[PDB]
Amino acid sequence: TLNRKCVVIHNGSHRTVAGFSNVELPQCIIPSSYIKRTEAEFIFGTYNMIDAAAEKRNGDEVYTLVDSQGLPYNWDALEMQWRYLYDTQLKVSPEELPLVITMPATNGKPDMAILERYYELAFDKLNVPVFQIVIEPLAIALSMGKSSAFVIDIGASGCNVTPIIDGIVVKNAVVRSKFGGDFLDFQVHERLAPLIKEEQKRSTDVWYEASTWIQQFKSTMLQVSEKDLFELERYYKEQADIYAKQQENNPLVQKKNFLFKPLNKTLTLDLKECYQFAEYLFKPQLISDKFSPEDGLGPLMAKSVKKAGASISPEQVYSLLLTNVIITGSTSLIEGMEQRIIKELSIRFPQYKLTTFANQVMMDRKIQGWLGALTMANLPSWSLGKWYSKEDYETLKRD
Amino acid sequence: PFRQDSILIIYPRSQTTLVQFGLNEETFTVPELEIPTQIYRTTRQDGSYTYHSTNKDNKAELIKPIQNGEIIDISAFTQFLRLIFVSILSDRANKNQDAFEAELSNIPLLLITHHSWSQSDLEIITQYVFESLEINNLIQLPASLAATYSMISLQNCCIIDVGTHHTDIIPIVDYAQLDHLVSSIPMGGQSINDSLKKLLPQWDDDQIESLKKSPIFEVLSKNSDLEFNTFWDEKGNEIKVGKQRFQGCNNLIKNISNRVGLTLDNIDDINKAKAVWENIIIVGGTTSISGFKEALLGQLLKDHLIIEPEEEKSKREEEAKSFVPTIEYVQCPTVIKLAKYPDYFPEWKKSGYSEIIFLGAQIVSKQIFTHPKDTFYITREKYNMKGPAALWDVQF
Amino acid sequence: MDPQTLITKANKKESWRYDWYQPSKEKYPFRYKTWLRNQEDEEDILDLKEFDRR
Amino acid sequence: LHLQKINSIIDFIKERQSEQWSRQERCFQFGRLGASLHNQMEKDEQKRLDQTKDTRITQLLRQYYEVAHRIKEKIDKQPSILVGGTLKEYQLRGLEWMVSLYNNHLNGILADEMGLGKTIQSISLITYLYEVKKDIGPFLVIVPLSTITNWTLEFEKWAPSLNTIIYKGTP
Repeated sequence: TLNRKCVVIHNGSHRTVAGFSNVELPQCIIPSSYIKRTEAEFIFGTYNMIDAAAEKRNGDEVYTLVDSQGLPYNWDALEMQWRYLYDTQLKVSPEELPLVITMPATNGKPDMAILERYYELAFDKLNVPVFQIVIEPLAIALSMGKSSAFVIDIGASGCNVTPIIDGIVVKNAVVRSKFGGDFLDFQVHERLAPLIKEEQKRSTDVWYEASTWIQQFKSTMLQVSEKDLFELERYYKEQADIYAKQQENNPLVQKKNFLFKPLNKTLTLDLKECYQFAEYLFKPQLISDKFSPEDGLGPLMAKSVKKAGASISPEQVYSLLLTNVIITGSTSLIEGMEQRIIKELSIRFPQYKLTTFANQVMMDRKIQGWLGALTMANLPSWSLGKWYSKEDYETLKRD
Repeated sequence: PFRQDSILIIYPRSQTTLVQFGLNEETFTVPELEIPTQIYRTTRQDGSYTYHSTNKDNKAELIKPIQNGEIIDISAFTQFLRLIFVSILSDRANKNQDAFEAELSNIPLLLITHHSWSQSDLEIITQYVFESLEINNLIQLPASLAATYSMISLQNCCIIDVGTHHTDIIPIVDYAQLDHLVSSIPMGGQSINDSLKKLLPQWDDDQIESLKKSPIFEVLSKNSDLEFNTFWDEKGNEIKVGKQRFQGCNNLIKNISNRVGLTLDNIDDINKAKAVWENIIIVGGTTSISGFKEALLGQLLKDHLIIEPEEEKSKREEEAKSFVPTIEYVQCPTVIKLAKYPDYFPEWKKSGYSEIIFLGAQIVSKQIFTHPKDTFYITREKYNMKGPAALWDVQF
Repeated sequence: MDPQTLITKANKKESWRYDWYQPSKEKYPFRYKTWLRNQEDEEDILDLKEFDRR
Repeated sequence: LHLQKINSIIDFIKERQSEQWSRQERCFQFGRLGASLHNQMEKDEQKRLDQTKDTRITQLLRQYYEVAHRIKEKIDKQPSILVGGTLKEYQLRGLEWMVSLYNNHLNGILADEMGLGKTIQSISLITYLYEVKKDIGPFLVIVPLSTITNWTLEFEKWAPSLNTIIYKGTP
């Protein structure tokens, strides 16, 4: 292998992952947001922010670095974050080592403008020697031994569906849902509000709650039902009637208990109410009358495959993609999720056999994007990736 | 390979450095060498630096290389290792004179590291050990792992290492230190001192430090029966004290606990998490204060245990007056425990386990160095091939 | 005895430096620090016992 | 060129994944061995008339009346767990002696004549110790046949707060 050690940085819209290419896990996972506390001042890091957030001090406000595109939109802040990472976590001059960072799949447009802002940050400001940009869905797929794959990423910003054929990304078939993890935070909060008393500028408390009890609730209460929930209900009812009538147990009546710490208070949901939260990802027409069933994850996956079949047979691409389905993302770890994504895919494409792949290790999908970039950085040849040097920048600067 | 006479363990910390050369073979002994962690740095006109054990003719400056556990001066730190290492060679070379053919012929080194050390620092240290000290075999063992290996080898646990000015919190899952969860709070033993100064204004520092180190200072959660009790100055002066001797540990205990909670809550595999919460390991000088560990446990329970809120439970029991099943929660921890100490290291039992990290290293080094497999340390072979980078092919 | 010679007589051979390196395919336009192997051409003592516990 | 780029990346990716798994295994394997090392260290450690008059006091200290019963106590009140009857002076003295022996980490054998309430003495000692220490168990009792049901009835009557597991009947 090569005589080098890279810094690997992944700026997700929710989490930021950083570490060196020579070890199996990242040195740090910190929030892709910061507190601006006021003479201004910028707080980064999971415990630093949760401490400051709990202080409940006026003028403290949480801002974000990554928009819903998965792309950085506040570049002055991003530099401060990178400085923070290099200074306090990796503890190395940014000038020494090659850098590997990620971008999300796009349709192609915002690409050049981004690349430029990265030149300015990597070169003008940090003095990085050289960097590679890997495309998240692509790296994750490669890290998994796959050159062609339908990559279904369910993160905080929403679902990102990306067909990848023979190492190439099909941009026009790239699809980004708007409903994911962060959406789930909103719904858990709005729904539980009356039991916990509670029912931008108030960013600090929203954030702190999202990062504390709401995060635990998601990891322990929510489940995704295997089949359209409204149907599951009608069925379980229809069956329940017969057990009852017959003599003279509906699974949705099981209760689940969550200790809510801030008030030392038990919150009990029935299994249906637990299934209900993720149902919105699949049938978002159930919150507002302003969402079409087509904004739901099932129709969306289908849309993106069909748009893959338009290249540039279809019942071949369909077959390729569907035998290499990759399910990934923090939110994809919610119990029942893989199976519903599968059921939802299988019924839009009955003629085909689906085979899906997913990291089964809890940690590794939360940071599978970073894991992907890592396996790119450990590729044995410099010729395997585009490596931008200070040169490239100079030459772009000409007219 | 290898002679047990020859195994050298060094455990450097901000104030002092525990050292041992040779393992006893019968049972493990608590390290007897404790060298203050500092070196003198004379500056020689023309720019360069020289390093001595004493202020040479009052010409040298006093460098303290490790602060808050972090290496702040990597050059003085390596000079300090050499100073220790050389001293050991001289000592043994006098006493026995055939030493260079026996005890000093192949010296493997185990260096206990701290979570905060750079990769850059770890590589430089590796280079120093192979190039300057001309040693041939090196393990760099993280402090956290030494801890878990001493504690009857725990796959999942949490280390709470209470220093003087800071406390490290370090979760271990599947025998791996979880770097992204690791952290320290800027708070430790001195906090007790500080709490006490506020409670006893007319005392001074040495008086307060003496109380903390006395038989009558404990954390509560027979001495506790007496309103007042007595203890003796560093200088033999008798001092009486009231309820203050059961105070001063609280602010620290609460701070550590809040941190432990946020940390373990970010372990993603709940099945791992449950295990960690059931193997809390507390280490460091402070922890030898009578009552301290149990008090810290008590607080983790009070703050974090998942269990039915008492009022809720009291209603349900009234209702059933007209047997109550246990409410099951989906969260962890429903059980919190301190990891069980091994009781079969007699010398260690005698002296307490505040420094048990070192026993971790005595065990690992014997394992590793008295068995052929070279999987967990850097050898000359490896150094010759990859250099300091060799280090990353034997991480645990 | 001379500390340096004590170091020399115990435990019985390359050396590495941490420096700029410029990979090739000829040479890529960029640099980066790494641990390179060198070519052919590239104080005191303390008394333990004070520090022994007693 | 393109086909080989993909072929070689796939190769590196697969090799890297197998290297993870290897490191993870060698790690878990080293840990699981130290447990065994610990067990052996523990086993090894574990292995490692006037003369009688003085040896008795010495061995008692390591483990005459003032020495054997250094910890003394007097209990004239029946434990709050025992109900349905009253206690006798002989039973109280026996319970006090057994409690003093337990506090001194000493054992003993009872040689009561007959019908002196040995089951009641055992129940009283166990209930007192459990109420004082909040250490209800685990405890093991050996009862010969033809007396299991009498002990069961006595436990149900005098001490409902202490449950018992009794094996009998068909396999």
